[PDB]
Amino acid sequence: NAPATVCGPKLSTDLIKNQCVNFNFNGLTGTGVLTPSSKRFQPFQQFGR
Amino acid sequence: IEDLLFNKVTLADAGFMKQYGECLGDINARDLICAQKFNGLTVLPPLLT
Repeated sequence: NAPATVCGPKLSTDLIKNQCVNFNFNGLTGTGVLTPSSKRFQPFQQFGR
Repeated sequence: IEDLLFNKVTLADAGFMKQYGECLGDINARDLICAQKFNGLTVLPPLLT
């Protein structure tokens, strides 16, 4: 729901854009395509819906 | 007379084709059609033009 600073042991990888991949962002998993965004997130916001 | 009638009725989708790239290139706008397509809802063209 919000920014987190305590995380489990897991290795990160490089960002892959414009391709259908399995992603995991701070514990949230799914499938989709990543593209640059023009939205403006405030400092206390982590996800958009 | 047929010209006036067609202009008097507002239609949502002019055509029946919506390319994958176009929806991604228009993410900022909350297009209603792209939302339907990404959720498995489709509209089919009439046989008679």
